[PDB]
Amino acid sequence: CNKQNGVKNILITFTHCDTGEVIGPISHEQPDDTLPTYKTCAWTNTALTNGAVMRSASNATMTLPVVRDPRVPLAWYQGCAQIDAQVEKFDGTVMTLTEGAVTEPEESDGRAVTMTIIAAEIDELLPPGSLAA
Amino acid sequence: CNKQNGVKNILITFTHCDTGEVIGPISHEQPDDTLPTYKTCAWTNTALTNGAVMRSASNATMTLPVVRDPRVPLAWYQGCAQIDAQVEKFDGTVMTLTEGAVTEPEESDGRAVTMTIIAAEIDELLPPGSLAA
Amino acid sequence: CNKQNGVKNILITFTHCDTGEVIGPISHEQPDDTLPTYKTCAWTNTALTNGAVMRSASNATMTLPVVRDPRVPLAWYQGCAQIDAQVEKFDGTVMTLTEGAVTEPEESDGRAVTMTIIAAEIDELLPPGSLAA
Amino acid sequence: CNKQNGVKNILITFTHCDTGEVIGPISHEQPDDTLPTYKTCAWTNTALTNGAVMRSASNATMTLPVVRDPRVPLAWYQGCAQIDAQVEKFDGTVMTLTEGAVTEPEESDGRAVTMTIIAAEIDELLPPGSLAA
Amino acid sequence: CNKQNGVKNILITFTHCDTGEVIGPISHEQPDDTLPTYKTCAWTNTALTNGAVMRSASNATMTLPVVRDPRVPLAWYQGCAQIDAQVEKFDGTVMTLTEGAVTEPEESDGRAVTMTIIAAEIDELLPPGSLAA
Amino acid sequence: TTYPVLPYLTNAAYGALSACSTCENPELNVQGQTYGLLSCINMPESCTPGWEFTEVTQLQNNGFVVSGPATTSGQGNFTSPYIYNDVTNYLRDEKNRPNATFRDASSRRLAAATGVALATFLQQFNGLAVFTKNTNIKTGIIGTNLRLMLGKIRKWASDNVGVLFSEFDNINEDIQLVSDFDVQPKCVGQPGVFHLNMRYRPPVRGARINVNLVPALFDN
Amino acid sequence: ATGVALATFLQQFNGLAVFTKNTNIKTGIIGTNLRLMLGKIRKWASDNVGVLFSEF
Amino acid sequence: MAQDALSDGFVRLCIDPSLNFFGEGCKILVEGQITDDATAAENVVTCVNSELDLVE
Amino acid sequence: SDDTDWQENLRDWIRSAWDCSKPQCFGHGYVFNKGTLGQVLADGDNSAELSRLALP
Repeated sequence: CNKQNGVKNILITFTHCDTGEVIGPISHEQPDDTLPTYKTCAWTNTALTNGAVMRSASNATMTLPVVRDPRVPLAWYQGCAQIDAQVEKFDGTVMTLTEGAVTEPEESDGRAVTMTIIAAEIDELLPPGSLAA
Repeated sequence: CNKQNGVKNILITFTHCDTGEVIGPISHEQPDDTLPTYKTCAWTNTALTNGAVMRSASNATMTLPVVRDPRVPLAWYQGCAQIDAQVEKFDGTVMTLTEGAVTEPEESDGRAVTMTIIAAEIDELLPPGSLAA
Repeated sequence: CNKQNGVKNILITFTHCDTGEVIGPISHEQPDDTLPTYKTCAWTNTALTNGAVMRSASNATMTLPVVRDPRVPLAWYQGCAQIDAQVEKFDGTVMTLTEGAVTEPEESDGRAVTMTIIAAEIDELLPPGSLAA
Repeated sequence: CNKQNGVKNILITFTHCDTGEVIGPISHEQPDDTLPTYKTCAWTNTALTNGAVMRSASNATMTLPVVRDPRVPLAWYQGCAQIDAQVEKFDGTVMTLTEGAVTEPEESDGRAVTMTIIAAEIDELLPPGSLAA
Repeated sequence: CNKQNGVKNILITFTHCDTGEVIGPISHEQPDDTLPTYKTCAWTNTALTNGAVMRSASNATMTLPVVRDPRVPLAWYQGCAQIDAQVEKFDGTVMTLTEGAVTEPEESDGRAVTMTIIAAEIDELLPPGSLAA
Repeated sequence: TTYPVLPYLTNAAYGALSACSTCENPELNVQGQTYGLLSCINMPESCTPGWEFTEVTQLQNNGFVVSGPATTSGQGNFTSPYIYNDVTNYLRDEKNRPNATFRDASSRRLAAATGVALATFLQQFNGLAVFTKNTNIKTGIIGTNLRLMLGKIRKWASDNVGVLFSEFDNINEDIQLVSDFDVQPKCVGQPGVFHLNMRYRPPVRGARINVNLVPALFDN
Repeated sequence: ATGVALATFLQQFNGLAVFTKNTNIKTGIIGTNLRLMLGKIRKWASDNVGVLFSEF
Repeated sequence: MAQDALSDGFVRLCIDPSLNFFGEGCKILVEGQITDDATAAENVVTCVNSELDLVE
Repeated sequence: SDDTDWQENLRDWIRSAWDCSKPQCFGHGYVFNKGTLGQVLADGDNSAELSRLALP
């Protein structure tokens, strides 16, 4: 089905900064209907006068709400670990993020966590037959 | 039974700072359907640019809405006493906090109290079979 | 892509004054949104009365906020080394300075540095189609 | 865990000038988000005309905001004692300062202290893979 | 109750200079959240070149904001009387200043007073278990 | 065989030093020229040490405390000895396995202190209501159950790292709590009786530095 | 002379707490780790250029 | 005993000007003729440690 | 003394005082060698522990 909009797979990998422990790419699920959102462009434009802009560098971001895995400490979904995420949609798009950092977490009830991850780059893999090199 | 989400037990212990009086671990209940929320990672990250972050100390926090015990002064749930809390969930997670401090209390009607507690650390005890060390 | 304002490339070269060691043209980034500033006219005008001025020698100056390179000692971005710099904008301008001298450095946190460089001259290469000889 | 900016460890050693008593390398923490700042180049440059500078001796300086240790008199963090300090960062940099002197102290509330230390030299130990000698 | 930061008691004593009248150690309070500040080292270091300093005598100072006592004349909290002050903290530290002298008094509205006191020495009594002799 | 001092005086000095004057904090090692000097004993200087270095190595490796003088000369003046290694005679194991768990004398002091401290902490559960079949505690009751007790014990263990313990290899496998009804066969268990198993390590400290020194000459 | 001078310097680490694996030192402890020991040794070596050593 | 700075055995000192800190770089093979007076086994790859073992 | 064997024994002792097997004592020894040029050169046993005073 070409026109289904949703999330098909979420895989995350955890690396503990202080001790270096690792946990393989566990499969995750979502707590509600909200989908992850992305920003894959690493520059920002600010509006000047007469159609000119100012261009400066920034981060590539991802917002990822998931249901925690009962085998991983809740502190790891917050800022105490390094995260490598992949999200696959029904249409075929795959978004890959590596070496991400979790910024300014909010308090969680112990089941559902919403994470704001920043990285230097995010890779996008469109379905077959793209126009952009 | 394996996938029930809720709170099972709440135990609180009070220690008066000015006189040192202690009240044992009384069993408490909740006033409505809102569950407690936690932040067990005692660090904070900020975005900067190009994927870098700034890492600073911050705290470990808990938010605990409970129904007041009619045998304890209302001032002890506010900032005039020290708190030691444990919360047990249906799935098996236990969150133990000791030596807490209540910050910026709001006004209460005398039955329901919402406490914002900070601490140096919070201990999380996962159900058997966890992966993190 | 004609009216964009910002920095495209920054290249710096170091020559140690005491021992003569040299490090090639490393590429640098920026810590925040503040752009470099320039003053390419050597002479200075002081206002007399009745529309007259006094002309004196002065210098050509550049201010360069950059993120430090982890392979170069911090003392080199301060007054302990000789700086050769080029800055390329998005519109095509290139600002070339050689044999710089860093004056009155301030304390740095170890990541971001804001040099203040003075040189005898600075070379400006405009986009094709200039009007000045 | 590669691009984190912050302080990881602070060790301070005290020597009392009047009597020579010594207190070993105690570990310290910070009162807020402000990082320490350094100037590791002794010499100073002053701008003359036509790109020439004047070179003079000056000092190497550190600014160290830390939380006071309840076991050390407050007078020791001020000018009444000699200080040896080390600071380590998450990326691996280590700044070593020995035989420091605290200059022009300001009044402290009793918990937070901000020292201004001057030394003959400061040693910087970069992460593995440096380009300098 | 261990890590609380604040003021627990303030006892001030007044000795009138021109007539020798005395008023016992009245207990005072604070007008706002600003804590007193101290400098208990009676020496000053001025930075010379190459890590050398110059040492001078100077004074020991205390800054004490308090709420005036409606029984003591307002002139006495200004330079017209001699002050013997003690300040106690929640952690157990006690600062004892005797034979103070209020310098450059500022204008007061009649309720809140901020005194700048100087003495030859200020005593500090740390909680039990100190390291310095 | 050639020791020039009355043997019991040295033993008394060592015991007195190691007992009270030093070990009110149990983690200190009585060694070196500063913390292990028997300043109350004096003996003449001699070119001969009594033990050859190989003999010293053998004695140290076989669980014996060795000592030597603070300074050497042939003039025969007085000097004090000091302890090289503060070691107990422990080798092998109760199951006949060689290990170094009790090699250092400070290990015994730390074990005793840990036992006492853990005994004091656990007193808060004496005479406290315990629920073991239905683990829901009604409102207002003062009680606890197994999981909450284990959480408190884990918190206590974690708060003592750097004072009594080195970091735990795996806190989830090092501390375990069980009730008697779970262990004893049916109808034989007793109410309000628990079993606790805890594994810990003592803190580590600097022991030796091997220095290779490679002189060269100015070149190029 | 250098052997003795270096041996005397390193004495300060005898009996000092050493942290490996997790190298974060809890507040108040008296200890060190590899990177800080190396920094102190380098500082001592640098201070001695002109007395025992030629420039490195 | 030895010397006071080295007597306690905390620091164990070795002085050898012929030591090397470098690790093993990757390898190179040299192939050529020999003479009858050589003591090396023919058609066998062997390691060479310095310039001075040659000839014999 | 001018006996080569005795000098070699002293050289071995100084070697021992510098060996890494146990704490070191260090030290340096002085000897002499008298003879013709071709004879004196025959006493050069690469001794870093000795200063040899050549005499005619």
